[PDB]
Amino acid sequence: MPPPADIVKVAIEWPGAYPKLMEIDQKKPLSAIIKEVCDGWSLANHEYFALQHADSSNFYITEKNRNEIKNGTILRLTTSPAQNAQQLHERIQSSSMDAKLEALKDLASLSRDVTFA
Amino acid sequence: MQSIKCVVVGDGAVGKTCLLICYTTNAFPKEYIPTVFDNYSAQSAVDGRTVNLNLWDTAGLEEYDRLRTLSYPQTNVFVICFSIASPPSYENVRHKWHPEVCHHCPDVPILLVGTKKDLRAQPDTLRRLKEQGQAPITPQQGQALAKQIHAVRYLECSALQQDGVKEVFAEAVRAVLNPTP
Ligand SMILES: Nc1nc2c(ncn2[C@@H]2O[C@H](COP(=O)(O)OP(=O)(O)OP(=O)(O)O)[C@@H](O)[C@H]2O)c(=O)[nH]1
Ligand SMILES: [Mg+2]
Repeated sequence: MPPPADIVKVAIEWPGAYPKLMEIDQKKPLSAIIKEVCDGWSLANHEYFALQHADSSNFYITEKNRNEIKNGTILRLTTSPAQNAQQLHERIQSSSMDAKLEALKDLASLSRDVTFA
Repeated sequence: MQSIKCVVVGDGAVGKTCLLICYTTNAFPKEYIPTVFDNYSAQSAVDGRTVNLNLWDTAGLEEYDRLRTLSYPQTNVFVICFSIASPPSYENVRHKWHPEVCHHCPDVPILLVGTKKDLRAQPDTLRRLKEQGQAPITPQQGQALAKQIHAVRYLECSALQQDGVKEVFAEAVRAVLNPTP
């Protein structure tokens, strides 16, 4: 029954964002944590970004995968899995070539993400 | 209000976070703090001048060195905490701590802190170190580190006795407010 350590001192990043380390509580809905992170990086439009582990996963933090936020695991905020999916419709089907190739290596790396899937 | 990013560096099990939690939160951590790194803020006065401290409790691990070296930028004073009970932590300050804080911040002032000055005389620490073939860091030894690695001052603290804690961090601040010559 009892919850794990919710108060967790984790790094929170966004590609290009210098991490700021707080005592994040995991109980509140992830919309609020993403909200505070995004406002910290001056980001509105919270639903279009989802945190992700800076682990080798690159897997986006939804409610399914935030019990993997352990002390010291860097959080790397980035586009939410739906936004990554739309990005991929436009940069996987398009007529650009290098963009398709790199975006498709991204899509291959990201297919393992059930949250993105 | 003037802030100083005082990234407190120093090995594991030597007393960074003990000194900080005795300073920012005024408690002596019972057990070796599992540290990645933290952000605090207190209200301290330095030789009659009150100052703001936004502090950083960096890790002593070899593992998250990339994150701790991300912390070194924006730092204005480097507090290196090494155990007097464990002068191998002093040797690590000589090999990695001061060198890495300087490679990430050259000429940015460094305080040198000898944690556990209360153990230079405690029987357990002396007997343990003599059984380890080393002696607790004498103030001359830490001062030799300070002269060698250009520390602004070599202080000593005892978070167990709450010794020098506020003094340690005020000196860290005045390493920047009043640059040492
Ligand atoms: N007796 C005594 N022990 C101390 C003192 N300061 C630290 N310690 C011991 O050091 C251990 C670890 O505390 P810290 O020195 O803060 O650990 P740290 O330097 O922050 O290193 P990390 O937390 O791993 O990043 C504690 O369990 C204490 O037993 C002190 O002033 N007196
Ligand atoms: Mg520490």
